[PDB]
Amino acid sequence: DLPLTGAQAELEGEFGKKADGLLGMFLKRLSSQLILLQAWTSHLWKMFY
Amino acid sequence: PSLWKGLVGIGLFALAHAAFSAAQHRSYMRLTEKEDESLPIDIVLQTLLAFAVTCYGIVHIAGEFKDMDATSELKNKTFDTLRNHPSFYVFNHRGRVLFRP
Amino acid sequence: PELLLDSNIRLWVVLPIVIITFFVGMIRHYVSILLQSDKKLTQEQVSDSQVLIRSRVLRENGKYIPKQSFLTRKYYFNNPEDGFGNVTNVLPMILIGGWINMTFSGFVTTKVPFPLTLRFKPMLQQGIELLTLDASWVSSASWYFLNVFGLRSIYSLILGQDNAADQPADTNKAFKTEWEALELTDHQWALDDVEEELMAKDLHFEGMFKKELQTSIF
Amino acid sequence: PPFISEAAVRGNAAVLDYCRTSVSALSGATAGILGLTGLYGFIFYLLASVLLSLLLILKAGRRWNKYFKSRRPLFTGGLIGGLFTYVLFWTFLYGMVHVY
Repeated sequence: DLPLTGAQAELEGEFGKKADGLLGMFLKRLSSQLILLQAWTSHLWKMFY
Repeated sequence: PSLWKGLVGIGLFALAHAAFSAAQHRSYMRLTEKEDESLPIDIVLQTLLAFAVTCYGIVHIAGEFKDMDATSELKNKTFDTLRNHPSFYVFNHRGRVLFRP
Repeated sequence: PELLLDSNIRLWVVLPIVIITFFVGMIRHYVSILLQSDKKLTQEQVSDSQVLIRSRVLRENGKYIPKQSFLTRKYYFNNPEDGFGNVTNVLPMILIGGWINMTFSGFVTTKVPFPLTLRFKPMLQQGIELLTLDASWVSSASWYFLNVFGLRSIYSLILGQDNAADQPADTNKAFKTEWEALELTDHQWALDDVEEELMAKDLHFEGMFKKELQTSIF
Repeated sequence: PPFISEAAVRGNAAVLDYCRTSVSALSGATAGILGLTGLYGFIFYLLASVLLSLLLILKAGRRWNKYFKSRRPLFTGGLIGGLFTYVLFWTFLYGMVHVY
């Protein structure tokens, strides 16, 4: 089988990683949700270029 | 008043956000193939708090109880309103004369 | 877990079943209300029914009037008087079940979170053709039937009273029955010792002169 | 009370049914979200039920005898359909989240 995708194999290190106390993981999760929303908006922008 | 509707809406929104977060975390975890079964504590706290707040808010809008005693609402009823029969009204009196004869 | 599922099936097979069954139930309720019935009764029927209700009320509450009036009414009623639509309710359920089985069956839908026995397997896996698969995994038709059965309380809550789901003869006979039932009733006055009960304690004049006399409207 | 009005008791029953159904559905949803499974999750349901009853007391307060004859309907009222709604929502949300 082909090697695991680099964009996710290396994402494993930076995603789902313990950083700080109870005030950190939820902040980084909401930032990740914001950037995911930005990616979704970018994807639909090129629908009609 | 109307703040309970806002409270229950906020609780439902928080529960939905927690659901989306848990689904996203599970989807990410299944990619890395880690059998540690790591459930973050903050998500559990958030969903429990949202559930408790939503239940407390929704218990206050179901309505209000009423006394089962049949003689409870008649303590203020008076005979002035009991002798009026709408089906037997007659308009032959001095009210017509007094107002614009 | 054991199996790996496509997210597209979750996005496009799970929700439509719930939406369809919900709105089908709502439409069934509204249609049932639309053509519920149209009944007409003649004057004699309603008059006799009111007479029967009056006789029943007399029998039940004759203990609040003087005995002479009770027996005067009891002399009456004895000598002079007593003696002188669905096809749409059920068929659409089966039709929709068959249509869903036709146009949706063929893949695993979801899994219950509690262990079961082999007895559950023949019911929850109508469409699939596997042999050794566990009974927790369900097919589409079983999910549809489960969703149908698990919405009675939701319908009762979000909609008025209870609907959108499945579950006199002879005047002379009634006259004779009421005549026989009334004959064994005897007066028992309930005001024999009202005065002594009243005299036990002072009147409850508390919480009556609060607030203020009303001046005008609002 | 010598005289009882049916409308008040039917309204109280309707309010209790509304509360029970809504809390059962919400408890099933949150149990599904938490990912609990097996008889362990069942415990949560019972806990939720208790919570509901407690709040009802704060809704009834004192002089509860005016509204109800006894607290037994207030405690053990409607534990059949609520369980069905709970398990249905539990399965739905557990399939929606932890599966796939």
